[PDB]
Amino acid sequence: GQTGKIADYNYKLPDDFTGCVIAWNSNNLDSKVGGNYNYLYRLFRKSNLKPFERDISTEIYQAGSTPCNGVEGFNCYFPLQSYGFQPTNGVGYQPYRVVVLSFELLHAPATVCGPKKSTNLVKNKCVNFNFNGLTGTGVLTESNKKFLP
Amino acid sequence: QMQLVQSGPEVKKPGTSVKVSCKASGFTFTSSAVQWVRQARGQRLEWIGWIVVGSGNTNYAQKFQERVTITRDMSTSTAYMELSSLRSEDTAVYYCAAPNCSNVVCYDGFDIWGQGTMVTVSSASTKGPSVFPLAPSTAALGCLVKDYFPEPVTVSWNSGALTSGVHTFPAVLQSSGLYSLSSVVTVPSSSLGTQTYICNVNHKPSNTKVDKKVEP
Amino acid sequence: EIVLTQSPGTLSLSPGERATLSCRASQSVSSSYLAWYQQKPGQAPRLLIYSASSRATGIPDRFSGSGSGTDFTLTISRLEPEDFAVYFCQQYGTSPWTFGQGTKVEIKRTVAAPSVFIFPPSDEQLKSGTASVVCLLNNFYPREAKVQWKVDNALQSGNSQESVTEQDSKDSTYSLSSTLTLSKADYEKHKVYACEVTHQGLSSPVTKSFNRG
Ligand SMILES: *[C@@H]1O[C@H](CO)[C@@H](O[C@@H]2O[C@H](CO)[C@@H](O[C@@H]3O[C@H](CO)[C@@H](O)[C@H](O)[C@@H]3O)[C@H](O)[C@H]2NC(C)=O)[C@H](O)[C@H]1NC(C)=O
Repeated sequence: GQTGKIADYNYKLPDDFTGCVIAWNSNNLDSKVGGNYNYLYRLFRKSNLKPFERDISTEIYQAGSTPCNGVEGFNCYFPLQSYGFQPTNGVGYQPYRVVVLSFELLHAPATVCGPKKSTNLVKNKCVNFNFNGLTGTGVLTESNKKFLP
Repeated sequence: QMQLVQSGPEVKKPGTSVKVSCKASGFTFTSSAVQWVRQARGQRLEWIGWIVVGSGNTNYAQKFQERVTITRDMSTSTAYMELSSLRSEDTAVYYCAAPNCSNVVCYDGFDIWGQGTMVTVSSASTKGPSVFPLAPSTAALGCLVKDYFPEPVTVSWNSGALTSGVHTFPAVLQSSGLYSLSSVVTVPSSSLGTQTYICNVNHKPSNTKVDKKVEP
Repeated sequence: EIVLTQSPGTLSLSPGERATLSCRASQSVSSSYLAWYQQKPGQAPRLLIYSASSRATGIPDRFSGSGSGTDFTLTISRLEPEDFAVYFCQQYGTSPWTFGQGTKVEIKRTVAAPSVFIFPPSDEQLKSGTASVVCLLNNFYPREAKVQWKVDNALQSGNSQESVTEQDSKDSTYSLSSTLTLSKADYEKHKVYACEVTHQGLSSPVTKSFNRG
């Protein structure tokens, strides 16, 4: 949910979020000396953002009711504006790189997760074993049988 | 209701700056822009510059290109004008401008303007006013206020009434930078030998309250 | 080059007039970004009309005005008695936003004769800083009022200050004051001091003074 310039005008976050949010600070990979002006953000929009929307647009926004033919004057303004990165802008004004994850399920096979057992085996002892999937109890021993590859 | 607020009077010296603020209330100031103009003493209007509350769009005049900065700030939703290197000709009155933008639609004209502050630079020598009587010899008599520092002045008749021909003229800027004006009222008839004729002058920017009588 | 030169300088008619004001431009500008301002002296101007052909939130007596790319004008049918102020053009179609020259309107009071009278300096002037002499003109409708200082065998305007009042309401007349400051040393270099004014309702010029004695 939430409001403000972000999550409401340029990257809307849907409710009932299924994902993860990471924002690790950065002050050397970015905010170059003198000034870092490479990124841009939208300022004015005629409406809000539907969840998971990417509104990349360079058309000049009109605020009043008079059409404008690509002229930057009154009631016709360019929403895109640059970040004011500075070497010592402030602790609350340092460039923050953020990565947001998205988990999703559907009627499809699942192909991303990580298991870990890697437990050493023991032979010739009453042991409760669990290989991939199957489980049981017994005394594992070496054999001379031949399996197909 | 919805309006705009501007700062109070300013009196400065040659070699300083000014700071006039435009408090916007009652409307969405974020989706708006502010223009600054200047009005002299009874002359044509001119243009100083303009900025956008949305930030990143400032446009100044060709002659107002330098020695002026228009800080905006979003925390208090206002607009500030800073004009540096005050000069003698720059004694004038500043106004404010803004449209009536409401969410979806921005008003196409600058409906709301500020009251307009003032700036006056001089030798900075505050001096109390003086009263000079003028009497006739169908008659008119009056008093002239002279030699007071550039500042608002008041002329009364101890009652704020008796407007039977009182002529209060605007203050005049002389060669020394001092201010002066005159107030002359005509007598009702040829009965100037009786009744009371007083030209009391009241002042409040300076601790000067001088009263003088008028006689033939 | 951008100007908003206004053809009508001043207007003087009775309440109820066509009230045509013209603001012809020089370079072609779209008639979408333009505004009219009415400043009654003493307070901030107000918004009257914008975008050439439009109307404000509320305006009385149906102010109407339209033009073209290089022609701009406004008319006020049946000029109401209260509507008497300064009018200013403004265009913001392109920078710079040059403003209007200014027009003035006032009532006609059928040219009345003025009254001229002088104030000789009092006793306090000989012990004060500088001795000044003042003349007062009262009760004249036209603004054409030429004031000449009659120094004895000298017609000079080295230092003479003029002051004008605003238009009267009850009397609808004008008042002017002329002030002269002279050398404090003796002031006796010329014993003849007078002020002459020529006005439409005066015919023969008036010359009145009072030599000290
Ligand atoms: C600046 O713009 C705002 C909004 O565009 C203007 O506010 C609007 O003012 C009008 C006049 O009072 C309101 O109309 C009234 O609405 C009530 C609602 O019950 C109705 O009963 C009245 O008969 C009348 O029609 C209008 O509602 C109001 N806008 C909103 C959103 O409420 C404001 O007047 C403008 N000010 C200037 C100086 O331009």
